[PDB]
Amino acid sequence: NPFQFYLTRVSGVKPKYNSGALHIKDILSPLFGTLVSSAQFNYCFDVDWLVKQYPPEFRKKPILLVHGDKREAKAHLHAQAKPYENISLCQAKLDIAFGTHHTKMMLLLYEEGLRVVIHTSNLIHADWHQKTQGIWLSPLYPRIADGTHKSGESPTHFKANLISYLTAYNAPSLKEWIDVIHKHDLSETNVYLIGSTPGRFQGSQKDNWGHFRLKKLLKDHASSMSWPVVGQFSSVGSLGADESKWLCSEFKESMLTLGVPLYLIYPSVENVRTSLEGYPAGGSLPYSIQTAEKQNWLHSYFHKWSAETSGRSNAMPHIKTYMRPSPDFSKIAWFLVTSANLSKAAWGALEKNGTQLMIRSYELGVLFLPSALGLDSFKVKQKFATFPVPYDLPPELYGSKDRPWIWNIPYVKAPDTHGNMWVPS
Amino acid sequence: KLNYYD
Repeated sequence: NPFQFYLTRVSGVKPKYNSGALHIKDILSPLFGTLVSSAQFNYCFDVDWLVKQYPPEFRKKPILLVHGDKREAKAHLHAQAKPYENISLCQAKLDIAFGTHHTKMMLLLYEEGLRVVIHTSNLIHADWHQKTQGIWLSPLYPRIADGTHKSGESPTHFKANLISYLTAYNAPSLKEWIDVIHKHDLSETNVYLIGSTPGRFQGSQKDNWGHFRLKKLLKDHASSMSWPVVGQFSSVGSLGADESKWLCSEFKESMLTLGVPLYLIYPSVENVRTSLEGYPAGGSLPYSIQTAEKQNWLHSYFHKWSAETSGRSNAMPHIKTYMRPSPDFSKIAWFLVTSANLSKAAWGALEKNGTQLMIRSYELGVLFLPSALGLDSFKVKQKFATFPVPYDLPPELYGSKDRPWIWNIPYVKAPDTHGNMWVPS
Repeated sequence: KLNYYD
């Protein structure tokens, strides 16, 4: 199977729905390789939990935690890590306000080679318990032979692009990981890397990151042929006073590039209320009333979470995906799984009369293009050549009584799955 | 950071 795209295991659904699914313990298992060292890029971490996901025999190998925490939060993370002598930390610079280090990636160095995992889950128990999350698993990349002259590069330029992404951190502990990547053969890679890093990018540099990076790839490696754009995410930034300020101007413009209906998928209150977790699923859907009230126009694009295809309608999404289905939703021109939510912070916004792209955050995703497999389009696998779309198509519009889940207002009129109400404060 | 709300 050419995609190597997986969902995480969900507790409390029938076993058949977890058969092709992966838990972090599966990923770190000895069947995947004899572990020597690892790097864990993420946003939230529970270190005690994380160490327990490694198999006992690998639990004392060096682990590098790449995080964005500052001040007190940084002090607390160092304190959780201290007991574990084998753990080092790298604080990613966040020079721009309201930026986060949001990338979820594992670099796994083995005796037998190197693996890269790009995924959507925080390193905390609740992200891997009852949520819909996505994982891309690289192949086992072998070491380049001791006396040989090869680039180890793929046709998608994945090796160079990943080194460029790590190089932007300007961090000593990542230079060692960059050197490790240099030494391995990543030529089998069939996905394109799409990254965001904090900065203001001018001229040629605009194409390197965020939605301009996606636009550049779609221009160069997709062919044109009414095909909608679908975006599916778990956090929503401040998008502006109306659809023309960013969403439908620069953002949709990048997404529809090749060589238009826009569907946005985001859980309603009813989706959350009746989920496996109930209202506490909302702790991972942090759309605030302060943001929502500025942009009620956005909610007309909102569609329900529905995932009968993967038995996950009650497993709230923390995966983020973007794609370009045909008018009948039976094929797609491309698919993207990423850490990037629907925000300018993650995707970039144009500044200074459109000569500057400003990005607040670190994000990372992988783009699946038919051309990378010698195809023109992918057929959609109707039941999770054939791409496994993890949710139902076509997406269903919010009903007249539906509202977007907003995490910081109370819900006290109907109890959730576990008989509880939601009263933040 | 242990989760989104701290």
